[PDB]
Amino acid sequence: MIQSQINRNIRLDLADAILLSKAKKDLSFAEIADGTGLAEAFVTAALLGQQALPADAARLVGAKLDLDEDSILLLQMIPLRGCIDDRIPTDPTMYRFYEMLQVYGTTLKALVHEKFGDGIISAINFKLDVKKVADPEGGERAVITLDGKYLPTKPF
Amino acid sequence: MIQSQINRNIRLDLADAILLSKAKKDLSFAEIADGTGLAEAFVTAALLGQQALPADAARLVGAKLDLDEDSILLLQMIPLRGCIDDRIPTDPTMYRFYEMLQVYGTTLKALVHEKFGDGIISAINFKLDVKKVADPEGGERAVITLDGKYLPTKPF
Amino acid sequence: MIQSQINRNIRLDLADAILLSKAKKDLSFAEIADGTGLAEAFVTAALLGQQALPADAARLVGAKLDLDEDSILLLQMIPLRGCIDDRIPTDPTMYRFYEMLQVYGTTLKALVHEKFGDGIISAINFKLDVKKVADPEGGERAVITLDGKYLPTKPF
Amino acid sequence: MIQSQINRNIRLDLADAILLSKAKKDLSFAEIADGTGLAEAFVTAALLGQQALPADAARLVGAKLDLDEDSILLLQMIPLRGCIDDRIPTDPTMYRFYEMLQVYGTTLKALVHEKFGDGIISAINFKLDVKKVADPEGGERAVITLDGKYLPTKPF
Amino acid sequence: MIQSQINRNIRLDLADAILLSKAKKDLSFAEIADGTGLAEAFVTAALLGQQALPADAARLVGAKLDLDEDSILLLQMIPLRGCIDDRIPTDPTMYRFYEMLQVYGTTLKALVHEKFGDGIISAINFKLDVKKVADPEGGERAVITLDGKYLPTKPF
Amino acid sequence: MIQSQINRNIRLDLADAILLSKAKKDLSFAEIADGTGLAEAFVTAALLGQQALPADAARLVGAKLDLDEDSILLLQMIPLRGCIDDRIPTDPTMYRFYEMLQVYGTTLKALVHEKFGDGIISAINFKLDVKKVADPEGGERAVITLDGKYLPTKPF
Amino acid sequence: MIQSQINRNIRLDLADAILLSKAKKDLSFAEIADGTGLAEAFVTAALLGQQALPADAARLVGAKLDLDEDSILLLQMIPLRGCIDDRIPTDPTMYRFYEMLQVYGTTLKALVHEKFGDGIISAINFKLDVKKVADPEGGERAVITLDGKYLPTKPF
Amino acid sequence: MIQSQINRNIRLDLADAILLSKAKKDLSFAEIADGTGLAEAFVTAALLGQQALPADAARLVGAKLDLDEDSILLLQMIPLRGCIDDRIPTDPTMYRFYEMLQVYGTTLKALVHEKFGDGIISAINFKLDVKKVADPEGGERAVITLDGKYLPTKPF
Amino acid sequence: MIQSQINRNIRLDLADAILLSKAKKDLSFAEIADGTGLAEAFVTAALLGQQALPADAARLVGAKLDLDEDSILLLQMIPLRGCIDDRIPTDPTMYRFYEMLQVYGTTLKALVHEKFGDGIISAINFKLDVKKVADPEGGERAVITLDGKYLPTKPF
Amino acid sequence: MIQSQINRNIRLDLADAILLSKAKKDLSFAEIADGTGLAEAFVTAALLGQQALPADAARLVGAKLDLDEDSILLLQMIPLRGCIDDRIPTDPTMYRFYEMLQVYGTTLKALVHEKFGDGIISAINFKLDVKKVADPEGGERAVITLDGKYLPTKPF
Ligand SMILES: [Cl-]
Ligand SMILES: [Cl-]
Ligand SMILES: [Cl-]
Ligand SMILES: [Cl-]
Ligand SMILES: [Cl-]
Ligand SMILES: [Cl-]
Ligand SMILES: [Cl-]
Ligand SMILES: [Cl-]
Ligand SMILES: [Cl-]
Ligand SMILES: [Cl-]
Repeated sequence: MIQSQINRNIRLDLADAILLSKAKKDLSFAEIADGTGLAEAFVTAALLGQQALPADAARLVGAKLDLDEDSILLLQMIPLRGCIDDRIPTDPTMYRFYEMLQVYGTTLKALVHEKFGDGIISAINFKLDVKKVADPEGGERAVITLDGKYLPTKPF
Repeated sequence: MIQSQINRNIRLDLADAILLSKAKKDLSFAEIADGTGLAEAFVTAALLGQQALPADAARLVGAKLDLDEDSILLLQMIPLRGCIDDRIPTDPTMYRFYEMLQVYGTTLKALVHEKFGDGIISAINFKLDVKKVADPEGGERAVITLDGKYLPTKPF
Repeated sequence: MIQSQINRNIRLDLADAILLSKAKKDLSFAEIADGTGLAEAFVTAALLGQQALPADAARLVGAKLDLDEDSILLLQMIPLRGCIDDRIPTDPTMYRFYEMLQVYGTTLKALVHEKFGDGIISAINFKLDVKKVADPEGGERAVITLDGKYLPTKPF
Repeated sequence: MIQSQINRNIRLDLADAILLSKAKKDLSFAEIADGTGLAEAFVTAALLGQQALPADAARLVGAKLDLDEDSILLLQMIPLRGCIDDRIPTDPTMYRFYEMLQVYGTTLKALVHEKFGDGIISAINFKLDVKKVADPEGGERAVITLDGKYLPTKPF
Repeated sequence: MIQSQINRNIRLDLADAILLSKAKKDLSFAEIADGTGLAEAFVTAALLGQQALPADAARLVGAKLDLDEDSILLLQMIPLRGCIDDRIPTDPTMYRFYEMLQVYGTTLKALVHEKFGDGIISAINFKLDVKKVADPEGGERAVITLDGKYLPTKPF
Repeated sequence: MIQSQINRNIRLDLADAILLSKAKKDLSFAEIADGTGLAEAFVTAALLGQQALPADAARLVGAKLDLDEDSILLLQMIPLRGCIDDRIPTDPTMYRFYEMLQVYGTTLKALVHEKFGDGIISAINFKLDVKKVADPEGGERAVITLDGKYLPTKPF
Repeated sequence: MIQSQINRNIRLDLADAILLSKAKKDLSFAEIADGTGLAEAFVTAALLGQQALPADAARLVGAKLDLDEDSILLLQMIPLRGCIDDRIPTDPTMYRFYEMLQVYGTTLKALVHEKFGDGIISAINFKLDVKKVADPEGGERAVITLDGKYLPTKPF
Repeated sequence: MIQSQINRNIRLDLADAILLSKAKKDLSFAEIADGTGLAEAFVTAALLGQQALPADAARLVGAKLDLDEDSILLLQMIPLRGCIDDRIPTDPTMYRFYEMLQVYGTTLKALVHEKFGDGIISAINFKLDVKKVADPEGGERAVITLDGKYLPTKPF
Repeated sequence: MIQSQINRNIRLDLADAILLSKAKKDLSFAEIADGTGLAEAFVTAALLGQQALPADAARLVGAKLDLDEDSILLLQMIPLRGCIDDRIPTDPTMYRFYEMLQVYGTTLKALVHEKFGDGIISAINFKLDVKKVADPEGGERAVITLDGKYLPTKPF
Repeated sequence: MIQSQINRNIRLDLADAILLSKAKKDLSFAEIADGTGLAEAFVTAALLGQQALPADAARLVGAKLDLDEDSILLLQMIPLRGCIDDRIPTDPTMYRFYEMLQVYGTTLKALVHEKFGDGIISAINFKLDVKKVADPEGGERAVITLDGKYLPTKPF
């Protein structure tokens, strides 16, 4: 039977415990996800409180991080999502994604409406991934791909 | 000489006027950007007050929308950026991008640090684009690509 | 070509003018929507700045309300949605719906997860209606039906 | 003698303990409410800190979840209601109900005044329920019924 | 047909015009409400944007204040209520009533639940009045009576 | 010597302990205040952290609730007042008193200035009480009396 | 008959026009108050929207500043007080008195309770003045004296 | 070597421990500060987390209150100042000082600029004291003296 | 006689008018400040509403921007300072200086107390400047120098 | 493998423990950074939770502060940055840097665009230092140098 949380602090506290175990073992997110059959972004988001693992994955990652049974159970609960402490991020890495919305949010709305129509690009029928690509001018770039279904607003 | 603004309401009120003129002419953002040499996302963001157009582009779009000389001049001023009325969007279309940040912000941080290092993905050396494609299960998806330079945080 | 707005106050000022015209004519929202083919909640929401009308419906309601051509065109533009002035309503009628969320929001989350699974009930593939019924104990009751598609959250 | 609470954290802490017991026992909210004579939405809201259980229901659910005597007494206290952590939900499932108010809140106002008159639809002489319905286009929909008494505002 | 507003600034702008007319004419609220059949607190609240007047009272107050026909019409519309500019009052007179809630709000909750039960004292089925009483230690006291219907919360 | 607090959470923690003791003993606030010579609204407010009890009343209530000597001392300290968690109540019972201010707060200002003059009705030279009265139409009403000294604002 | 305001912006806009006129005439607050019989702090506060002037003073300062009849009338209304734009001042000169409260607020509470007892120092039966004194180490000091009645909180 | 703090909660927790000790010993702030050669407002503010005591004063108060060595050391640390829990006080005693700013803040600004010039009255080169004196009309008044250095703002 | 403002919108509206004049004339801030005898950062801040100009500088810049006589007088008024629209900047250029304080604010505090002692680095006995320096790894850097007097906090 | 945090409180609690260790040892920040090869501002920021230390510097500062292994490991984790408790500082020393932004933030924007172009000065390719110098008028000054790379915003 599905089980769900109503207070994010329980899963976020567990995420802090998971990160200390991870660092003591000198593990990467890529190696924790490897073998689960699940994408690294999904498994990472679950460890950080924002997705629920299926039971087999929760046991797999639980063994790798030496978690106890209550923590393996908690990773399978549907979370009360929301990773930002107080609405706007303070951390510079996270903030730049907020700034992208402050600069391009109205452009994203306008172009979605022109290409698709009235309605939204979903954050639920949705996936994202992060890739590193060489910059031809030197250094490295991240290409982050947001891929969401269009859901139309029609008249009723 | 470069010229800059300190109150966003001047360019946002210009954007409202632009959009009325666009609608009376039954124009698209794609056709407005046609012939400028510049990407639709960048041009549209300038119309909506979030970027500056080079003089030639400003004249080109200004002839298409029948703008007066002060409006063409304002399009070339560096803006006081920030398109969200009050920190969190109310509009559903814009809000889903904010929800992507509430659900995957910490994951984006974690995977950026693992793949690149300490530091940021820039929102300045940065480009974005929106493509429409079919969904293999039916309907349509948006693939939005955020492409920013990695800038490292190093000890000093 | 679809056209969209980025500042809610244009459509909200139109809504105030619509209301004054409506009052001078002693019109009801039911009679305004009559003839359009569209549900009274959807037409009323467009008048109040939260939906877009198709052209024929815009022209029809525009004739009933004596609207000018710029107003008719504005009702066809996709709005920057968000009807609450500052996040939490002050008006008692609207505030009771917010209070329903404060009392039952976590119960709605828990029972949506038990009945459907992880994911959301959509606010976009969605219809609402308000029906007046008799209260068998005396008086009248509103039965407000929120009818949204279940969109699952699945691992990837 | 009726007893009441003044700080929500006592019952919300109890709610987190209840959810952990429920998960360990792999119980559903439907099974917890069975035998009580009360609707699942009501009993679930009480477990989550937003309603008071009558003594016999408190003892029933208490035995199912192996709660101690103080927890069984706290479920009978009238709560300090308010389930949303900080005014606007961050959780997607909960946020969509908030977005329904941002899009349709003024329309609910307008139609309540047209159909009933000045006043409110109560959140106190009130009930809700959640039903699952097949969608004809594929998938499932939730039909969430809000059913409140009209209470008039009259001159004095 | 009943008519309702969705932005409070229309009626609050009206209230400022009413106050200027009232001051130029050197009228009291008591004299304005005289002849309407309605309590001074209700008529005053309507002038200040927070209640609707029946048409005969709107016409009577409109004559006294030399209002125009659109303003007499606006006074009959059901308002978007909420008189405090930004949630907590700044004005000392208004603030003391907010302070009474900061000091005694939990006591009011507790004594309402003990004397009546679970539920609320209504702000809709509700009257208030302000009376001036001599203080036996010297000076004057205000006795403000809040008189609301008890509406119970019961299981379903 | 008089002693005063600066962190509300000490007294609010004590309040929660008091309410648990009170519920275990099945006591009423009227019976706790019986024998103190003090009004039930004042005594209840002290229990809930918003007033100080004189030492004899603190020992009297402490006997009835079986409080330890540290708790009886704490009830005599002058509190850091403010019972609302975060400015606006979430609880429906408390909220309706806030809604009375949002509806009538400008009316109370205007009528206090008309009846008394510039200045305020005190919240310190002040008493409140709650009475239950039958409603002639059926049911029960609360009559809450707010009785405050008028303090004038004069030029100097 | 006393007249009062509900929107501070009318008197704050008046204040801006008063200050322009004062600057064009190169007047000081001291000379505007000289001759009224009223303290400079009280007259200045009225000009700035935070007190009401008696009619003779309003005519005197209105002649000095060349105000029109509507402005002289507005100066006599009881204001909706609160001079800070958005709760915390941005201006450095004002902010330092807020910082006094952040550093010493609990000390003021503690010393008021020690010296006087439970209750408050009034902001209504209250005067302030500002004096310039030489600093013996060099330069100048402002001695600002806040002089308020103690009003006791007593049990009832 | 001077030592500083970055989290106010350490010293505010000390303050709560100090006030419990003080109350158990039935001590006054006047007596705590006696012998220290420092003003009672300065010593009190250090106890409550808002100033640092020189080492001899720390030792001497620590003796009176029986503090442990981590607490006598902590009193000498430079605090992270800010005594108001959440920007605006809820306690009535503290709030009246905030209300003095809401009423007279712009008057204080205007009179400081006229009497001294552009710049500030310092909150750092600053002393405050509270005196109790009789009111000539009966009762008692607080005379609170804010004495700060003028620091000019001049061009560069 | 010195003159001061109390609402920032008068000077910020002026700044917008100055900026439009500047752009029409294609002037730089360096050239506007030329001839004034004042630093470019000071003069620019005055044009943007955050400092006052002496009369000869105001007349000089006024002639270069073709300002009217009331504008030239406004530039001499002491401003109600505070350039950030709503506490945290949205503009990326401005936000990076805020992010410096989120990352280094507690380090600034720590190192100021270490090197100087308890007290502050002034923002009034203060100057800043911006210099462009080549980066040896390519490109350019800004060296922004904040230079403030240390003002100690001493016991009294 | 690089490791990162997502909740600032883990490193901020570590900072508080580091500060108590430092105070017991009578250590300076300059002494703690000595021998690390890293600037005191960077090492002090790491101790306070806002930067990561390389492993050899972590071990070195850990030896000086008697830190346990988990604490040395936590200092090497990439932090969730953000040192201000709630957006605007309360502490006077911190606040003056914020005030520098409220007074000069728009001037910094204007001058960066004039000297460099559209774009930002980086807070990531960035160094800061604090230097104490004599004030030639008497006393001491801090010279705080902010040195960041200019990153241009160009059309795409
Ligand atoms: Cl979605
Ligand atoms: Cl960036
Ligand atoms: Cl949705
Ligand atoms: Cl209700
Ligand atoms: Cl109600
Ligand atoms: Cl009072
Ligand atoms: Cl008062
Ligand atoms: Cl200062
Ligand atoms: Cl300063
Ligand atoms: Cl940056």
